[PDB]
Amino acid sequence: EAVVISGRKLAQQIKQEVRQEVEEWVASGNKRPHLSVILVGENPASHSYVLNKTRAAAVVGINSETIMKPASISEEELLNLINKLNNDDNVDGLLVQLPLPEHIDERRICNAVSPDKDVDGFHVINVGRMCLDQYSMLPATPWGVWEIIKRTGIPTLGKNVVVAGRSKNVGMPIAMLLHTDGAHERPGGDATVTISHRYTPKEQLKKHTILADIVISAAGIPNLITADMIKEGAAVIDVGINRVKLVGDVDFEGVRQKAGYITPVPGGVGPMTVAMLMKNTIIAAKKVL
Amino acid sequence: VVISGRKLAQQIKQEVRQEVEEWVASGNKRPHLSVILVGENPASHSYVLNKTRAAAVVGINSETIMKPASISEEELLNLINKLNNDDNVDGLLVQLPLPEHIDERRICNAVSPDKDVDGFHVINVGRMCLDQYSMLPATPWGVWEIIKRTGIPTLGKNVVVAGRSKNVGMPIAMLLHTDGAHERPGGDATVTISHRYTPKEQLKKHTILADIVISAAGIPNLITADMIKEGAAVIDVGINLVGDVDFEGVRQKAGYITPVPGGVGPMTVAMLMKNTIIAAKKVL
Ligand SMILES: NC(=O)c1ccc[n+]([C@@H]2O[C@H](COP(=O)([O-])OP(=O)(O)OC[C@H]3O[C@@H](n4cnc5c(N)ncnc54)[C@H](O)[C@@H]3O)[C@@H](O)[C@H]2O)c1
Ligand SMILES: NC(=O)c1ccc[n+]([C@@H]2O[C@H](COP(=O)([O-])OP(=O)(O)OC[C@H]3O[C@@H](n4cnc5c(N)ncnc54)[C@H](O)[C@@H]3O)[C@@H](O)[C@H]2O)c1
Ligand SMILES: Nc1nc(N)c(NC(=O)Nc2ccc(C(=O)N[C@@H](CCC(=O)O)C(=O)O)cc2Cl)c(=O)[nH]1
Ligand SMILES: Nc1nc(N)c(NC(=O)Nc2ccc(C(=O)N[C@@H](CCC(=O)O)C(=O)O)cc2Cl)c(=O)[nH]1
Repeated sequence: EAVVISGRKLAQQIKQEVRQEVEEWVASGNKRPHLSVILVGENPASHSYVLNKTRAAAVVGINSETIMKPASISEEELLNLINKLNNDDNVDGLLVQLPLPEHIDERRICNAVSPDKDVDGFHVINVGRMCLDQYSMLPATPWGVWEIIKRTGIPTLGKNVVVAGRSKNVGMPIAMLLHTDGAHERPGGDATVTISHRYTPKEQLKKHTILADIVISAAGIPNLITADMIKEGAAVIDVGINRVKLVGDVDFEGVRQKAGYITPVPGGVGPMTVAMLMKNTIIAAKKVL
Repeated sequence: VVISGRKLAQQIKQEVRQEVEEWVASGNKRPHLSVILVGENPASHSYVLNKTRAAAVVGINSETIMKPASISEEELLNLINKLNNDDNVDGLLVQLPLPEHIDERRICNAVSPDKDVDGFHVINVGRMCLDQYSMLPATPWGVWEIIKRTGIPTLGKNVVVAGRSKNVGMPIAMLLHTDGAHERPGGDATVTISHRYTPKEQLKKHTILADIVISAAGIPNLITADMIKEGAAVIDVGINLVGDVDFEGVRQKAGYITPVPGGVGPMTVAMLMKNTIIAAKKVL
């Protein structure tokens, strides 16, 4: 039977590490870190996720605020608020929760966040630097996926990995992190990585997953990964959060009988996203990059 | 089938020449490409001369600025900055590899992004990885053009890329797997990235499934006929006289194959001409 990896337990540990780092930072005479989150509209999942982020901020001793705005806000109004926060020296980290309304360009918004406060790692320079394996602010969900694998001791060098999903904020960075050189400035996982997406035929997906030592599903499709697609002992990491009750992309009970490792939904990658954001916020407050 | 890289590059260069003539006939400045060349790498000199020959034939003015390998990083940076501010210069590229004492990423980032016809500037790398309009690196774009103009489908197909280098293998994988509907369209293929830590047996287990194998590793005979699915397309990006592919053997198994020389090589030069007219038009 498969080890269920508790993302909540891993994330709680990581937050204790950040809390100690923040306390030593403040005891050293530096200002306490402050995270600003901009929430637009009333997407219920977004409100939940931001509450988890502000909760975690309090846990690790980082000050925070959520600024909520109606979905009817204009792009220029969002850009003025972002510029205000860019110029407020008390704000160390700034993020705009996604998705945004159709009349607001996410890329222009993400690029307006000052790169030193870009705790999401969504600024184009951070994206470019990450794709060149340079030191960068790593996006929270891909980094939490990598940390799950690393802290569980699951090997990646020379191994076969399939990522289902190519979204720019989740699936593409996960594939970048896992396939790149371990020796570069920002090390990668040195895996052989297959990127699948909405136009991969289900039979070809299975033909690649059955070879995989790690399967990482970030598609948002319930029961996309089933026990027959997984080789025995493989690690399966479920990034999907599908409202159907919340399920992942993985047939949890089915794959649990064949995988070596498996993360649950909820309580797997989600809390890890929040913990890695805390790590990015103390990194931003320290002006390391 | 043996795809002629020379013939496709000829058509692309004719398209650029017509685009350049129309642009000049409408009263605009004639585009100008500046190439900086460091040292005496015989392949680099050969490649740069190919680039400047193609520029002339498509109506793009050019100059190669050659410096000794003993040049220092700050002196290369000075030359780049003067060229960045010379309004006659539309495109600027520094031929790689540079001498070991020069940081290539610092050099690539010093070229103004609007003149960065290589697409090596971090902002151009980032825009490419986000599927935004960008100057595409010429060799990866040449690979994609070979595939598209030969009419070889990508959407839903299995593609293996052998190599992960930031200038060639990674942009190739990026172009091929991404969404046809985005600003800069992609191939919508299922892409496997292999590299120097992919065991040989694992490479074959993936190529054997591939409708398109793209080899960009620089290893002679890395791709042999047993690894190839019958009827698949094999694109040899490696340059060794010989490519990465065992050309003679794979010729009998593949439905399409690309020779070395005269394959991807001339397409790289052709795609640079496209980027140069794009740069002159200041569309980005
Ligand atoms: N911390 C977390 O757990 C976390 C963080 C972010 C997102 N997510 C979840 O990830 C899922 C998607 O996230 P996103 O923001 O990347 O979504 P998105 O809608 O932007 O991307 C979905 C991706 O899935 C791919 N896909 C669709 N059908 C597929 C198929 N049949 N096979 C393979 N790939 C297929 C698409 O092509 C696309 O790349 C959702 O469940 C979302 O909640 C979870
Ligand atoms: N630079 C160009 O514009 C250009 C243009 C046309 C062709 N090429 C050719 O293609 C190559 C381009 O890559 P580069 O010059 O950046 O090379 P590089 O030395 O930076 O790396 C080549 C890649 O090959 C991979 N690789 C090594 N051994 C492998 C193996 N056994 N199996 C699978 N992958 C393996 C490596 O991990 C690496 O990603 C060159 O060697 C050249 O021959 C280059
Ligand atoms: N700017 C920006 N915009 C974004 N959208 C993101 N992504 C993001 O926040 N992801 C995210 C974060 C936390 C959770 C979480 O707490 N999950 C719990 C269940 C809670 C529940 O479902 O109620 C669980 O998994 O157990 C889940 C997700 Cl998807 C970002 O990082 N930056
Ligand atoms: N800044 C920067 N630096 C770089 N090094 C590159 N890459 C690059 O120039 N590649 C490149 C370009 C042309 C050829 C070519 O003409 N090939 C002929 C054979 C000619 C012969 O062998 O003499 C053939 O294959 O038929 C071959 C290659 Cl590898 C770049 O794009 N930008």
